[PDB]
Amino acid sequence: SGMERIKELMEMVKNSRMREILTTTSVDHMAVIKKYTSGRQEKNPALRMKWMMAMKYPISASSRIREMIPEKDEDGNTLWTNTKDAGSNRVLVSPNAVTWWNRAGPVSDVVHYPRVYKMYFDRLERLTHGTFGPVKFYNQVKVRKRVDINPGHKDLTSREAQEVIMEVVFPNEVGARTLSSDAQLTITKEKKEELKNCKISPIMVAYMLERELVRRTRFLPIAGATSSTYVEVLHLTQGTCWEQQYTPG
Amino acid sequence: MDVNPMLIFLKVPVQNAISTTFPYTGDPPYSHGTGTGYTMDTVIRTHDYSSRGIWKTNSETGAQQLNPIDGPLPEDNEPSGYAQTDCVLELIEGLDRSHPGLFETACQETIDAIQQTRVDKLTQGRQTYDWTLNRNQPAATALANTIEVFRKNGYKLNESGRLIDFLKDVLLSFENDSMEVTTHFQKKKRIRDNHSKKMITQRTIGKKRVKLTKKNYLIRALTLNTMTKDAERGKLKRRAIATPGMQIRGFVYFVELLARNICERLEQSGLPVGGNEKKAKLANVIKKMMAKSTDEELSYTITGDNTKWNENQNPRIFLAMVLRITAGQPEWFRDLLAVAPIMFSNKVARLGRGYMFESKSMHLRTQISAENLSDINLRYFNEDTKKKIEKIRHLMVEGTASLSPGMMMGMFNMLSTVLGVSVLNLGQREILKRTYWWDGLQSSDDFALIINGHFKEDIQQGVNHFYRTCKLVGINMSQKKSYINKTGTFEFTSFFYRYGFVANFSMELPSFGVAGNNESADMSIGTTVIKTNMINNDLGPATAQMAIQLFIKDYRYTYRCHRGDTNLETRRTKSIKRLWTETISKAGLLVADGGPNPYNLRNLHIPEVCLKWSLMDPDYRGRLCNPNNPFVHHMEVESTNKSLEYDAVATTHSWTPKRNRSILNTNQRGILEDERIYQKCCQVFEKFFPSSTYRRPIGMASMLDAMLSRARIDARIDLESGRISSQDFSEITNTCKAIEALKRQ
Amino acid sequence: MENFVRTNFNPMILERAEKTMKEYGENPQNEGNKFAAISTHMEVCFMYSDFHFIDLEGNTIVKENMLKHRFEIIEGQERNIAWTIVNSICNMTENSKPRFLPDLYDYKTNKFIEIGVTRRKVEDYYYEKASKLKGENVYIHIFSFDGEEMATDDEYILDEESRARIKTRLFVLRQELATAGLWDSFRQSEKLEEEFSYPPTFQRLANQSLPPSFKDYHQFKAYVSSFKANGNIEAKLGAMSEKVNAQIESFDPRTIRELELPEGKFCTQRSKFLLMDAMKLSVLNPAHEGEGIPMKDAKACLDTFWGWKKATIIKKHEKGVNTNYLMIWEQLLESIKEMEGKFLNLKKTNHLKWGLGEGQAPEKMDFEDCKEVPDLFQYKSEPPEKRKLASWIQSEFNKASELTNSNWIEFDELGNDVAPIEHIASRRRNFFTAEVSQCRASEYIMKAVYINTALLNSSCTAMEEYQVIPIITKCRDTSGQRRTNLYGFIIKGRSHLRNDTDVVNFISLEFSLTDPRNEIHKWEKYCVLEIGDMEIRTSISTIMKPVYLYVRTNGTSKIKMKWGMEMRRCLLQSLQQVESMIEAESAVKEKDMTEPFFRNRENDWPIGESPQGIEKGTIGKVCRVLLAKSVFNSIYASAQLEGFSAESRKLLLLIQAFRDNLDPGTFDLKGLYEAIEECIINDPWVLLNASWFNSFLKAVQLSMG
RNA sequence: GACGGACACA
RNA sequence: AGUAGUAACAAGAGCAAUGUGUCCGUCUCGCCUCUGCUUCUGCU
Ligand SMILES: O=C(O)c1cn(CC2(n3ccc4cccnc43)CCCC2)cc(O)c1=O
Ligand SMILES: [Mg+2]
Ligand SMILES: [Mg+2]
Ligand SMILES: [Mg+2]
Ligand SMILES: [Mg+2]
Ligand SMILES: [Mg+2]
Ligand SMILES: [Mg+2]
Repeated sequence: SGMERIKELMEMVKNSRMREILTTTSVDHMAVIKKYTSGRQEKNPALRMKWMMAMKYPISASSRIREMIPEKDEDGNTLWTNTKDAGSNRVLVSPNAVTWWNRAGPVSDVVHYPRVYKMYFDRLERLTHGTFGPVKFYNQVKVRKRVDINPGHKDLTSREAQEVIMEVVFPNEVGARTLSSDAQLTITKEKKEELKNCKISPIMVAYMLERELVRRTRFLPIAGATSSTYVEVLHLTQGTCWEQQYTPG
Repeated sequence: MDVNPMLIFLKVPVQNAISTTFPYTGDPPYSHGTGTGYTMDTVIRTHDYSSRGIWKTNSETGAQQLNPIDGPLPEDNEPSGYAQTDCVLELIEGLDRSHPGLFETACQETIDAIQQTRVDKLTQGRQTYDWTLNRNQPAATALANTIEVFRKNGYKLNESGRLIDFLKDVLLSFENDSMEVTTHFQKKKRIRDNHSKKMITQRTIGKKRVKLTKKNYLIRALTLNTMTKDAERGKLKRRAIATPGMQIRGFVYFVELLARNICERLEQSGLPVGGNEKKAKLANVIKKMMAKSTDEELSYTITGDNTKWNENQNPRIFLAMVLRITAGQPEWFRDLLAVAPIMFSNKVARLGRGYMFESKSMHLRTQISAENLSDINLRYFNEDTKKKIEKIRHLMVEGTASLSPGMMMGMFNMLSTVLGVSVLNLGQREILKRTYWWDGLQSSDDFALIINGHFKEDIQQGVNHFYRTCKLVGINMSQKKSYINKTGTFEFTSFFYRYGFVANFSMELPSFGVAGNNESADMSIGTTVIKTNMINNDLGPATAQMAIQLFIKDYRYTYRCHRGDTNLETRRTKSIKRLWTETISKAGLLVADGGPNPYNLRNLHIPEVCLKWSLMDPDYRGRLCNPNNPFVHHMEVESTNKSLEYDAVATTHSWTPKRNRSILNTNQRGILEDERIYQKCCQVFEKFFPSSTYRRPIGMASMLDAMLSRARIDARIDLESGRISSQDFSEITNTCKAIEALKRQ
Repeated sequence: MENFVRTNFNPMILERAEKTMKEYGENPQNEGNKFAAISTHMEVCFMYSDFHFIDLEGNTIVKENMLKHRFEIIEGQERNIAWTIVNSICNMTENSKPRFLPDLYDYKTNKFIEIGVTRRKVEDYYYEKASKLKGENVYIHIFSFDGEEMATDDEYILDEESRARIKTRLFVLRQELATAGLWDSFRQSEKLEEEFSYPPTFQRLANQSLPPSFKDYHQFKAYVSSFKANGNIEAKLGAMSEKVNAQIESFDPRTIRELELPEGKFCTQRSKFLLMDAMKLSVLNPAHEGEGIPMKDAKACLDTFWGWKKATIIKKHEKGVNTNYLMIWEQLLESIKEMEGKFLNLKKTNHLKWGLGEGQAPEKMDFEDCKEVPDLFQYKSEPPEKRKLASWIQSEFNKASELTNSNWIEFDELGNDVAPIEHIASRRRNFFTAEVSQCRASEYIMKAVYINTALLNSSCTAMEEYQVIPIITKCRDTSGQRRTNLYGFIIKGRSHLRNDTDVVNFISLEFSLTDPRNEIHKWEKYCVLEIGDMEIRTSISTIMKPVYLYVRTNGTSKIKMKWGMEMRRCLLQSLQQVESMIEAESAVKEKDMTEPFFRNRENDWPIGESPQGIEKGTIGKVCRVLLAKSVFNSIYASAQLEGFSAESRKLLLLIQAFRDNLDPGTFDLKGLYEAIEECIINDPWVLLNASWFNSFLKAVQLSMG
């Protein structure tokens, strides 16, 4: 509970080049040297995926796959191979190993997809219980205006919600700022209660909280209702010459 | 019957079928080989449109510098760079008078952003000219190399972490008489290819230490590197673009931030707005200029473009503009913003890769770089390049050409926009006080100009007044690309207005298809592109359903994930067939697992795992969204909550493809080691500061001091709360003492 | 001063003081008395916290040497590090954050301590610092050089021994600030700008960045700062020559000329595969072993032909070695006869090396190892030679717009329709599929997709080999039966592609029934062999036609292969246009116009020119014509087409503004014609589009007669 | 916040 | 020869993808060349 990382830091400061980096680079300069790179960079990822999936092992994954997925399939397909390097902890994976996991891997009782992506399930519940009217044909007069694509929380702005997120997920990292609104205090209290003993990683919890609390706005051509439940089905309810009558669930 | 598609324009108006004029299903033009010819072309053209100006020899670099400002007024309609300082100052003063408080507000916002901007803002760039390598690098790599050379030569103000202190270091670094930099050198080795049995040159990239003299360092700090713009549509011929180094980018950032704050509050600026907001702005200026009219008043729109916009802008005019906009501001702020026009006035353009040369008698080719092109005898160049070399020889310094006039492609977009908007602002009827008046919108060189008047001769006089004023400030309207008609239809940057903006779907054609990230991300990208184009680009519902079908076909080919009941056979048909057979509810299987396409028009906004979730088998759902997902990355659990890892959320189709950074016959381990050591240091930092990937941590203390302070306070809090014993606490504090002792030694 | 501070203080205190001053952005010279004050404050903060421990029970031990300190020192830490400490302490308990950074935290009392040091009065400095810290749960403690303390309400949480030691230290420091002379200023300093100057090299650069009537940067800044305009623009416009004008020329398309098309030899065919002249060898409902694998499909399609004879050259490639092409066909045939495994790799023979350009590049060397070569000349950069428009490309475009008997695009299935708009879209989409899927341009789409896919997979997986790649399409017939078609073969060359534009050379060998000797300028790059005879049964009389093989070296790159694989997006560009026309009438009639557009046969759209004049066709013919236009934009993509489409769009818009009665004008119509005709060089599709524009212009002028 | 893609102008 | 088109490829460093702006998606690992790893390409 804190001794592992300090022993690792001692092992790194034993190296002189690592010590020179860690003592001469400040926290501000770590944002620079984190994005440092020196090799040539590969462009055109769509073309590269077109010819890479004709290969046998386009996927790279951790060495832990060697304990989790068998080397060969029942059909005879080799599911993974060791990398070209001499002593890396990495493998090259066939897409048959992804298919092997999805048909015969270990079945977990708990999954985290409906909690984390609850906003999309709410969109789906509004669509599944939606009511369609008739389509009327006439000339649609669309005014380009700023509407909400994500309503956020009613009591917060986007910046207030971002401060709420930093308080809920990373409370020792917020620095000098304080939650200057009782809405921020109540929503921070509620979300800190909801997320006790969370197995989900903190960056995923932060993005989940961004999808819940933060309002996003966009400039869109709008013919009718400008509410956020109607902006998400804008492709469905309006076109150039037609209007689909729709009430969300 | 010989079929002619253009005869559909006999019935359908041109804007309503404008997609049939954009051939965007074919490959765009790419250049081959070097961009040195286009660089010399731009340098020749820039010095030719300014040729009646004053020549000077720069005392600090030795370069020949052409000054066309306040030169002779033009006598023809050719492109001129003879901008008059007083006419620019009158236009900027009139723009200030028409918008009271605009310059003060924008300058104070720029002042508030200067004091808060960190150095790593300069890592927003793409391929930067790296002066330490004399070569292009990514922006963070070039910034890190510049900061390391600055700290090795005693320039340590940038250790505060603010961008303005780095800029002070940049300006102070020009007093150095001998800069010592780390360069790359190659050792060459002749070996045999074991496969092809052929003697090839093997290359190993090392690190060397070289000295730059004061003049050579100053020439490199003022260098813009150049290359050809690839995949550009709508042109027969190519042109060069430019990339500046890190000594210029920080100043250009603050100048463009001031100009963005001005442009954001001007009704006649088309920047920084874009997309639907730019269309709303153009529609508002059309509706306003067609309201303000009597029954006896004509309205005419110029669909306008300018000839050689970046080559006729001048850094001295930008200097006068920045000093006028900041009049009444603190002199540190005025002097800081004046640096980027002064640097562009003394800029040199790096000529590029050189040319390829060929011996027919020895059957060899060799690239001769831009450093070595000056020592090549003239008779070996071809005819056009011999002409270009001859009229460039007095400009050539150290593999670069001097280029005092011009701003190069897109270096000061918002400031040249402000100049054009000042000319558009001149035509208010209360100020102009004649029979004509004008209005419109400008973004970069593109403009719409609405001229109103009582007679057509008033329209001609207004067009002449606008055109000659633009000529006075170095703006040359393209006569062969501009046209005029009555207000009601125009074009602006491939937005076609015909009593309203029409759709141009063909421009969105290169975005349809499989994106090549992984199976899951590409599924979301494809359905979102179809949804966005239904909303914005008037993609009809039948064509949207066909877009869904074509995307699913291309997707099932690419990841070889055809349906489980297919007669096809790929490398993974047997495993997908096994999954298909034992699955009870096959409608819950994802498309990457051989399942059906669930998408129609109504559910394009719902992701694929959520849309199929209620139809999944429990075993398939437990496998697919297994939190022990071996294909995705797992964060370690921190110290405020073999080893503990967090549960995964993403499905097993969120794998990462393998990467290939390798260069032919090249060993780059000696330069790829630094990136790996950096990534190890930044990985050990995030074990102490878990929000470091979410939000960038700030601080002037070193990484080690921060990690030791966090370790000590974490151990004390965990001891005070009963998570660790006193033995663990004393162990951690003695470990921090040992790390401090190793730091001192 | 500073050496006073460096002599009277410790190393650690001085280091933390200098680090604090460096963090705020000053030095121990510009504020030296403040450096002494910072070192004094740091010394007092350390003397508050030295030797103060808390036991394993919960009570303090004031030691003098496994115990934990009583105080967390927040002073002297970096600001973000200090706020990390303060947030961690405030979240261990539930106490409120202080709005300012304190100096200490006491773990025994659990209180944030603020240490002050003053030279005025302890009472008034205490009142002023409590005015600063109003409304917090802090604990202030003020020392002075008088030797006096004042805490919060005199409820002291530090013992009298260490407080006496701190007072003794401050009294001694006062009595040492007088034994040198530096004291009366220290009592008067209680409680900043932004500099940015030019160093002299950059100041000399700034003096050379001016308008040429100025010599110093500050003189020009003083000129700009005091500028008042006085009609400078009006005076310069009066003095500017009146040849500078944007004189408007009235645009009337009845008086404008046609585009000049270039002269020279005829344009030749440059598609990567044969189009209208292509011949299929098909298998109906394929069920052979290895079905689906391309070379097994190719052998099954080659088995359907039984009329092979000895191949003879009947039309030479005038620049090539044509016997090499004949030998390449003989080698390919014999190797298909005896192939093992899944893929066929050809032995690199001399004729096959010639056809694939092996060893044609000069060997790349470094210029260090090349300076003494006496004949190193630069690579040439010649423009393309002009070509005349030939009539074959219009025939190709007529055939591409036509319906075939086979279904060429197999669309994948959709999700079920629930919304009424999805039922309407399905109704319209079935008409679109009934027009688009049987078009010849759809066959060209599927041919290009298959060829570019196979060439890209072979170029990346078999880079050293000479792979044989069958030209395969698959269709369904009228009765829904599957059919697999072979059009010939491609022999790929070496493919070590590093740049985006890097060419892989290949050889195409394509079956045809078209005699090349009847239109020979179309076939300039080809060597056509006669390889067989085939019985063709018509309604006139069945005959024996010769089967020809069109052989040529061609080359492609990865960007061309990428855009050839994406050619099904051509189907979008057509149908979105067609649907938008159906939508526009649907907005007027207030009902769905899909079924009256596709059922009421009327010939309602100009798409053609016969000798009788402008020809009209249905909305389905318009679908197929726009599809063939997109397909031919993809097959014959070039920079000439980009430049031509861009610059002739302006002329189309000027014609449209004339017909809208919007009174259009130009400033330089001749220069626009030169920009359009600069792009019409030798590409047959660009030449056909320039001809099509001339025909549209003539039709517009005739509609104004 | 980081990485990627598409478009537009320079 | 052929691709192509203002200069290249036709193997032997890919040392040549900017600025500004809009829209959209994703989320911390991988990458390494004498070799060390794989021989792959099937769109009814
Ligand atoms: O900043 C603090 O924590 C702090 C600062 N002082 C003011 C002084 N000081 C110390 C660092 C510093 C930085 C900027 C301005 N004044 C600063 C201390 C001596 C000279 C002035 C007094 C306290 O009692 C504090 O607790
Ligand atoms: Mg222009
Ligand atoms: Mg333009
Ligand atoms: Mg303090
Ligand atoms: Mg204090
Ligand atoms: Mg992009
Ligand atoms: Mg040639």
